[PDB]
Amino acid sequence: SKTRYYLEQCIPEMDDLVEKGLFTKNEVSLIMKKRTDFEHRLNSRGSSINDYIKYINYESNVNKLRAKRCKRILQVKKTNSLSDWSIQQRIGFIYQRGTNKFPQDLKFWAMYLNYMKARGNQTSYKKIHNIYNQLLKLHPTNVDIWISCAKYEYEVHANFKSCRNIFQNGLRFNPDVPKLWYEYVKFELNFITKLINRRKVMGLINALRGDIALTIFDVCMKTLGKHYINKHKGYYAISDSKMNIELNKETLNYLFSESLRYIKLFDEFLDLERDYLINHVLQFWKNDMYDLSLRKDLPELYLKTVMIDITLNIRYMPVEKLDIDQLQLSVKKYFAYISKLDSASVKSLKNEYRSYLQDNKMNAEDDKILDLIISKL
Amino acid sequence: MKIKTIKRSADDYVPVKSTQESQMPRNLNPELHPFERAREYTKALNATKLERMFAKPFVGQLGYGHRDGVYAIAKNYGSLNKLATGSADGVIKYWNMSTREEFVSFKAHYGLVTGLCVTQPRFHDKKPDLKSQNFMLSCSDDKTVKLWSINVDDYSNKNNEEGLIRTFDGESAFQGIDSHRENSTFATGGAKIHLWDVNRLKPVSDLSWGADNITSLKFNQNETDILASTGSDNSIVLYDLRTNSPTQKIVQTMRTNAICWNPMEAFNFVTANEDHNAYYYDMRNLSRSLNVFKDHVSAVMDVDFSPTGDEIVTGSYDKSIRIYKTNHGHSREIYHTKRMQHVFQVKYSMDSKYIISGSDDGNVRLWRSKAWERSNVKTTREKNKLEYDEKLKERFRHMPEIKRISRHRHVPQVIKKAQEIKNIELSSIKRREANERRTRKDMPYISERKKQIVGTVHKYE
Amino acid sequence: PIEYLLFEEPTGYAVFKVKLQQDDIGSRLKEVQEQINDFGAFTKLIELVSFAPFKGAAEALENANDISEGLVSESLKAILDLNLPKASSKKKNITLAISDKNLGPSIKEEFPYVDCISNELAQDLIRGVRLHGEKLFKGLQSGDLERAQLGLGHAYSRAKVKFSVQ
Amino acid sequence: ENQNKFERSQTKDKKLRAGLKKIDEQYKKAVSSAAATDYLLPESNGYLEPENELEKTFKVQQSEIKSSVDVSTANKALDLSLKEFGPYHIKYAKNGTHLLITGRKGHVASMDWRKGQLRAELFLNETCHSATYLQNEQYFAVAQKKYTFIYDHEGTELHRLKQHIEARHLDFLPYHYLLVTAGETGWLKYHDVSTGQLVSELRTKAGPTMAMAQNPWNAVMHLGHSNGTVSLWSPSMPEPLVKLLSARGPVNSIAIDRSGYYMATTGADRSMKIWDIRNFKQLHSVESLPTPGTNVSISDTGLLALSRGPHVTLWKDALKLSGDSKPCFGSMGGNPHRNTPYMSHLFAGNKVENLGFVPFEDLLGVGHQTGITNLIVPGAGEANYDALELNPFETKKQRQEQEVRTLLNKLPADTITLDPNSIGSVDKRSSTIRLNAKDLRSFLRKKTQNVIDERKLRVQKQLDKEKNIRKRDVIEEALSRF
Amino acid sequence: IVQQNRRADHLIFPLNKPTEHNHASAFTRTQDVPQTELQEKVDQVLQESNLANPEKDSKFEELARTNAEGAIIVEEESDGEPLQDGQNNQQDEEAKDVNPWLA
RNA sequence: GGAAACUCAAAGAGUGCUAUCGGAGUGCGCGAGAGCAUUUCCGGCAGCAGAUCAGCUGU
Repeated sequence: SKTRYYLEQCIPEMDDLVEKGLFTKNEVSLIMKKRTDFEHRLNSRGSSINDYIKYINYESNVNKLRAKRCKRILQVKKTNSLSDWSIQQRIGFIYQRGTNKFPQDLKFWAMYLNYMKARGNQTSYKKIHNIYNQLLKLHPTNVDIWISCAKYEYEVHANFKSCRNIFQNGLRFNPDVPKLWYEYVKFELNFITKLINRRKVMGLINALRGDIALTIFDVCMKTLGKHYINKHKGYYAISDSKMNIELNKETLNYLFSESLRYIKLFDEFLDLERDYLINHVLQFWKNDMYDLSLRKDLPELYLKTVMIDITLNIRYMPVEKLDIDQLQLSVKKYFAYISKLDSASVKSLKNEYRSYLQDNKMNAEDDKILDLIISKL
Repeated sequence: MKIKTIKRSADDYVPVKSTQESQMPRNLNPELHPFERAREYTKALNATKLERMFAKPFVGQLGYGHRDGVYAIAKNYGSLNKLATGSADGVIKYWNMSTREEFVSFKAHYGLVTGLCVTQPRFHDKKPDLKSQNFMLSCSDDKTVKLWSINVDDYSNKNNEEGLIRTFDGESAFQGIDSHRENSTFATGGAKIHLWDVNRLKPVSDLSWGADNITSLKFNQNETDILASTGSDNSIVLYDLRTNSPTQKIVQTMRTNAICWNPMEAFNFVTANEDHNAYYYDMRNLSRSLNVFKDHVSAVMDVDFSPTGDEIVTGSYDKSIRIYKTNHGHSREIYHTKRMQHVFQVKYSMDSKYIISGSDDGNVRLWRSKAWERSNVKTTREKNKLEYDEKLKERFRHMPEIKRISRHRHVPQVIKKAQEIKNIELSSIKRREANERRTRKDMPYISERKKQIVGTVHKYE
Repeated sequence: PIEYLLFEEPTGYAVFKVKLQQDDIGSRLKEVQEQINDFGAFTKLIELVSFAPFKGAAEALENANDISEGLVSESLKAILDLNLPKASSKKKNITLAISDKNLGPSIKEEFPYVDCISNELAQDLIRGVRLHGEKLFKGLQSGDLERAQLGLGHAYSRAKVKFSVQ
Repeated sequence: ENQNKFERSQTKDKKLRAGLKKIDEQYKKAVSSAAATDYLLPESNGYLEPENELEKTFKVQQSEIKSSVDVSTANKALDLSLKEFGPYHIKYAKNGTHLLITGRKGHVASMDWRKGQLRAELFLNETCHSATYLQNEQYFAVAQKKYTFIYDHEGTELHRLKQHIEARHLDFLPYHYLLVTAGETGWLKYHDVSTGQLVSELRTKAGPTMAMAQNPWNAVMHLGHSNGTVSLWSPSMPEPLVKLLSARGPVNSIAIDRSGYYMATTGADRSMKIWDIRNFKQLHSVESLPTPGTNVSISDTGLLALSRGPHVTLWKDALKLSGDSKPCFGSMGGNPHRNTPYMSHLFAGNKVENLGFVPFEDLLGVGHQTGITNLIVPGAGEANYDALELNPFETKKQRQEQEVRTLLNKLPADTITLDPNSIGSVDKRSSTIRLNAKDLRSFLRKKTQNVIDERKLRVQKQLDKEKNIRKRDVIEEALSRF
Repeated sequence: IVQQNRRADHLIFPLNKPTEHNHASAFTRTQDVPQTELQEKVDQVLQESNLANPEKDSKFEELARTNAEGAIIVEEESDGEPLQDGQNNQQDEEAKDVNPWLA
């Protein structure tokens, strides 16, 4: 057998564990017969990850009990012997064996990764890189793997070159999820904000705009459009004019539903040239794709683009007198678009009136003005 | 009063479910395991009987053989399953031994082919394209040494220059070659040994002692710049290309046919000559053949070391091949078949498990070296059983009945009768030597390991 | 020298590390070429180390068309760039046991440090992994092979015929 | 700490010095890494301790030990009381699973006892002396009236034996598949139960065999005659291999420890002897026991048991080399340096017929007139069996696997000397300095053969004469040289 | 070297230093050229303004009352916004300084 | 004679089931270790202190 071999390999830790008096022979034979039964259950014919989990629970609890009897009997923390790292070495062996014998359960993979991230003070990040790279190899599709240990590599070690490297590798591996693109934009903005805060810390002790996020936004837009189209039309390129045009309208709808989420959790981020990259988004959504949709379908979408382009300024201030001061720009563009629209003019009027109602003295008189007087007086 | 009694408890011994494996509880007491030595003895005897039951050494031919018996075989050294055979009516062939077929054939020369070897020949005006085509060169007795390419699908990198890359031509005839495995140099033998490289049509150097022909050569396998040869002055010569000169010369009592270096010692070689024993020399003290493998009945036509560095394959002029170990001096075991005659070239493969023998009937047969170890990848308990009972046979090989089971073969009747009369002749001549030593007083106890040397230039240092 | 293997499958691309080696010289023997047939010895010989499924149906058809003309594509190049190590020039260059000599030069063009190989050893190793099929993949998928290959076959046939569906 | 149990009891050439250092280092490492297994041994043995001075260990009976013992062992404590056939007799199997009982009238029952699975009962009408299993549940032999029978597992009479003219002492040598018979005629015969062949017929020449035991450690057979001679035999020599003078008169019982070191022997002159075997030293005698103890047996831990007919007396740890562990019968004068009975049981009026310790549980089976009784004894069973040879949790598959493996590893019958470590040596021609040859018309054919033979004789004589030649007053001094 | 090659007890025949290279991790770009169009565009943006540890060390080569409690948020901000290689070199340099001043 | 297989035993075939000192430093190997091995921080102790870890205080 090999169960005899694993049990015989775990004997010197109990040897010095009885040689130092913190475990007598009766209870160490008790834990050894319990580990014998657990290990045969582990190396059965058709075992289970539940068996791996509860054997790991047994080893962690006997490690906690060994530390407790060490701080109670010998009154020292580290016994500088074989008795200390042996249980963590065995837990590492059990997690490696479980990830070899059962590689499809991310609950067990995540328990291994959390245990190793906790024991990073004793065994450093090379084992983290090894088991995470083999996890990436065995599951390239599941984007939460890339997102999780990119968060690890950014929040525990903060190595931005390798972080952007694994985001670009995962984005090459599956450029048809929205979540990976959007959280790559989120990480890229976190890096650019930390860099500008480094520059501000330099200025405190006394070029690099959002073009990275805008280029990956553009590649996000065209690639998610193409792969949404290929998620539809499964095997045969559907060939009739109205069906092709209506599916182009459908992917325009889904793509703009992604772009508005970009605008949402960028407006939550802003702290930067926010109007610059928001106007880059809206210049792209002025220069449309497959249909040039301003006079074509989705006129409510065209109204929402006009509404964002008008209300670009108003979304930032609690001191609304500055909004009234610069509102000549907003109402000037508003008149420039009311002069172009007719019933979308009416819906845009209701939208701008609701925005000013959500908003609410010399400028409130001179530079609607009824609400400006009602908020000034 | 405190009592207790053992508790079987029927759960840590028989399982809870059905599918998991029951316990094998274990107590290593010499009380509970009484007969140690007799039981492992009987396991050794069953090991010997099962080895004789599975002693099935022959694995296959390859192709339909050549025309008229091989006379040169060259294994390559980078790859495993590629092997060149040159045979008598000027026919060289380059076998893929995996499917056991030939890549290409060539009418290579007119007369007898004499020796071939493969090279990865680094030209200077060309990249070595040695991952898509493979190069072998062959010398015959009609004064030509041809170097050939071979198209080979070992890889699939590319997509045409099939044969006869060039032809070195010599003054006299040629008797053998081998290629220096570094820097694209190769040496030949003929009237006198010559050293070419593949950027010249003329010989770069000439390296004889005197005007005496040279039957065979061999380079090293490491410390590559020295080499050895054998000429029909019954002589072993060494040479060193770093000094670019011959360096020492011994003369034995009969002509050495085939020499072969050791690919793990780098200063030991075996030497196969016409008296029926392969000597095994140390280089830096050539006064004593530090072993002599002494079991044939006829001329010892070829030898080679296995690349593991301890087994010798030999093939005799009588129709038999033998495998020796280095550390013993007698035969481990013997192959033979009715349909092979006069095995002229034997070579270990680089896998160190398969010996390629080439007879004079035309075929290039193959054999397993260990005649019972199979080639499949085995499960770990089976590998444990095989290595354990093999270690038992190795530990108990001196017991008389498992010795008389592990020793005997079906040696063919020719070899058995002729070895029997050779044995009674040797016993008779030892008896007459004992009578003569009973009389005389100045008679040296002549050592068997120095019996065959009858002269050494650079006598002693 | 066969240490990585590439298999293509109608749910996704697989790459297998070759743990130990096959017997090269005796590779026509009965006791070797029954080991490919049985399962208890093939997983001693080949383990799964990467399996990336193309998930789009049309992207599966496009990968199948690019393989069927013998050309690299995005997902194949992606997983080879991920899995294949940079064997540095001191040691060697890495080897890769692929199924066809038409595909061979098109990965040797793109990756320099890889070296494709298809002799009969790669042929019957890929034959063994094709025979054992799903039982190698140990659950890293969602969907069996035969219905997916039925759909992919019908699509590849219609894309070859360019059959008018009007 | 435990390496005495696991122990197995200056040169010129440098490579041989290194090889000797390697092999005795490997010996030391393998003995230590075998001795470090009893940490992983599955359970611990049992004991009853006095824990006071008034609480003696032999004022404890079956009622209180069965009260404070486990339910499973208490239900193992059987009593298969049968009355219509005679004074019964026990033999447990080699592993502790099956039981074989034998009445002196006609009864032979082979049965599981921890399960109620009576698998071969057979009555007869002739006096069945003793019985024993062969290898398994499968075949069991009974020493009947005047022919020994062997039987299949359900009860079909497999074989009468044409030999074994009678039999009253019969058992088995397990690894060799041997059946050993000693009878009332002066014989001891070996019959292999695999090939079916008889192996030897050793004429005893010392009267009828009064008792017999088996050594487990070297498979020699220990006869005990009416001369007081304990002889040890094996089928190598037709003579007895050694003899001993144990008691005076006849010896009624003899029992060997499973480690082969110790021999208990009880005679008919109210005497017991304890013997070493590997040194043949009489360790200590025991006199003054009231009746001659008819049957002694010995546990797997050193806890022997006399059986004096009505009494059964178990002594713990009475096999040391000291003069303290001499088994006595009563603490007199305030002497804690004695060895009282570790425990004892007293049956009513029925003479105990034979003992036998259950192999891998804590109980001593004893058979008497009215049947069977097991006695719960805490230290008298080996706790931790080794599953590669003996196994109380068999199945059909592993039972057949152990059958085929032991039939493949049948040790041949010659290989049982006095010491089975002696098959690896050189054959008494040692030459520690080994001389390796380095440091020293049909009448007419017969007549010429005689001529050549006479010449060979003369050459031999002349060479020996030359070898002996090479290895070897005033007036007579003047009158020398003539 | 052949003499201690015949004194060893087990010879595992990969004798020389074999091909033992770590696999291509996802953190390291293998052939150091942009493969995809995203790598193309992001590197042709980041050709000009990148913190390739020079500006990181120049702006983190700073770090007493500030050591005790005066800069209890400024030192936290500096050690938080320190990058990976700058933080590793800072840890090594401060550990060597504490090794010099505390033995 | 039909057989309930749920009493049990001995066996025969077919099917499915597994692998082979601790983190750095330091003389070190071509962004880099798969190892050679320690008196270098060490794995001695508690306290400030950002939430069981990053900077320090002695020892």
